[PDB]
Amino acid sequence: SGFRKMAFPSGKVEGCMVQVTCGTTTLNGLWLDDVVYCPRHVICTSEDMLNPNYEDLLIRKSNHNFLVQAGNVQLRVIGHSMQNCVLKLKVDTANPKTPKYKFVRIQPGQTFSVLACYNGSPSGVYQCAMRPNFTIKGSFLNGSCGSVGFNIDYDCVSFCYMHHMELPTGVHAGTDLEGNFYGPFVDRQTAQAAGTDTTITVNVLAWLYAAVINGDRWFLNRFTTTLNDFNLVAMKYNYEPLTQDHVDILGPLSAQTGIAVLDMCASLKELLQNGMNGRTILGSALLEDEFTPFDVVRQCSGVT
Amino acid sequence: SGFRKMAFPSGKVEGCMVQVTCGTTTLNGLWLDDVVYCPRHVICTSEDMLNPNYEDLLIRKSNHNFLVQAGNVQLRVIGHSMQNCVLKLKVDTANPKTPKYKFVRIQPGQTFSVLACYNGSPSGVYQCAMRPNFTIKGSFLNGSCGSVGFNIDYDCVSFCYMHHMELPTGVHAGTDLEGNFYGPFVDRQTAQAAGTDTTITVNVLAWLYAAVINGDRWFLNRFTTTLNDFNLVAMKYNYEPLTQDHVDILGPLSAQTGIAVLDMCASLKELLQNGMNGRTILGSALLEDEFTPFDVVRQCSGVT
Ligand SMILES: O=C(Cc1cccc(Cl)c1)Nc1cncc2ncccc12
Ligand SMILES: O=C(Cc1cccc(Cl)c1)Nc1cncc2ncccc12
Repeated sequence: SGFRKMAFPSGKVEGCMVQVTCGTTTLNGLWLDDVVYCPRHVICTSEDMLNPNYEDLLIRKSNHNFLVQAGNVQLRVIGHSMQNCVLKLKVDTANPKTPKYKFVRIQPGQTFSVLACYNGSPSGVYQCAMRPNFTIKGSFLNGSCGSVGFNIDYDCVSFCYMHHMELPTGVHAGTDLEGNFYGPFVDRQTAQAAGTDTTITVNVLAWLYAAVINGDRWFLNRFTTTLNDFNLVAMKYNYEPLTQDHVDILGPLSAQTGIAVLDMCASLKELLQNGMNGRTILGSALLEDEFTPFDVVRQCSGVT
Repeated sequence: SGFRKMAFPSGKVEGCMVQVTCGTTTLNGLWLDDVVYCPRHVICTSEDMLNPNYEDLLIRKSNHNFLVQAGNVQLRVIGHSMQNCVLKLKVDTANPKTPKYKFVRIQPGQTFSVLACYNGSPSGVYQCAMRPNFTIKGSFLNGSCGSVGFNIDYDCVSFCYMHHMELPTGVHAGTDLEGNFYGPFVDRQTAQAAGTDTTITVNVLAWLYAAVINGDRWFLNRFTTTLNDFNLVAMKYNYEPLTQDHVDILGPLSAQTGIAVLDMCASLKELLQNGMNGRTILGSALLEDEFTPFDVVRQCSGVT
């Protein structure tokens, strides 16, 4: 028993981290097979960041300008190319520590682990969610760019995020491993609207099921609701509208606890309308939305 | 910017995890050099757990009864010995992935990362604190025994915890790597008093400094307090009494923010007396005590 904001073991990803330096800028790269992936803004200077002409900046660079170091050993760059907002540096050596991997584009509301890195060296690992507005509330400092987000299924690492930028609001933006930004963001030093965020309803419900499984039951009530009625409350409290597809993915947790999804919705409705009244659920005094239904079953069943 | 419950990268520890089976029981072992460490209750059956005579149970076992598997390869056991509540299985092969390591006994209130494992396979990593009452509020299921807690300083892993038991209250108990339990616990299936826990005051103060560094400042007030006055409030709210040694370790954060430790104590006093009034600090609606002053500076300075 017990429920924690658990991240995937980071070993398979640590073996892929490298340092990439171009000119005076240093950030992290991801070395998979004979390619190193990194944010294209490694080619910029501070005078460029207001609105960089990336095509022109990259034309001034040659393979030998990209210094790639894996720990203490230097990698030889034999090609470079820009794909969207990422650079792909072909190296003459395949990473011997390349795990089985995929590049995936995650949906908003899904979760992943981040391995925060500096100078190609891992500093820490944490779990987070891609917000419905395509931002992440991470922990990153200057030099963390190029750190990646991922999920692991057995021996396969599915890379879903590469960190690029911190918006003036302190929230984080990045790309998939093909260099496409999640959300409307551009890799420029400008104020950029993130847009209205919402709470991930399906994840809050999954976490209420985790709470029941792990002994916290004070919030269960004698009530039920409908999708329509619950969605009026979700509207009022800036929660994502619940659909039958969300009810369907909550099936396993509903079967495990014997609590019908709509009955759990009625508990969530009462907590939204009345608050926690000074009480806690799984060590939290707010409704947590960073655990998906899959995360709850995985943590409550010990998948390795 | 941003502040997360960050765990150490687990790679160095993943390389040490093995499966240990004795009779019908399977749990995790830690393979460092030519020794595998695991909880001694691997030698028990369910009939033994009420009050096992470990000495007698171990006398019935021979080296060949301990099956140790590192991934898919079997390790040859050439010796066994019980030290306190751990077994040390000498194997004929040094773990090639042994990192630089130490065995340390952590103090209550200090934090560490846990690599939860099942059948010698890592499942997830999370950060937690050793409670003042020597329990941990972890996330562990049946088979997680033998999972370890650790801290990393550059290339050295300091192992501080090995998981042994879940108390009937759902909280966790374990040992240092010499097999000494933290707290009064014994490795028996009995109800065992954990004793009064308290909130780690120095860690709450460190997290309030982290909040100020990362932009959350609404809780700062026009007041100051003394150690004596603050400790009367700490007494009332079941917080650890603050000492000058705690004020001294908060020095760096006080210098960084320009907020005198006693001024931050006055903010903590007001939050204890008035609550959060429906507001949050670093995404939490309660006062967080799982970040030490060292953790806050490390996360806010990007140590790798
Ligand atoms: O945001 C940037 C640089 C930057 C500026 C403009 C556009 C792009 Cl694509 C990249 N770097 C950081 C990332 N994450 C966190 C940070 N924390 C502090 C300072 C810097 C951070
Ligand atoms: O507590 C035990 C077994 C046990 C019983 C009595 C004494 C000792 Cl030293 C060990 N194992 C578990 C550990 N952590 C978490 C669990 N969650 C569920 C079931 C079992 C768990």
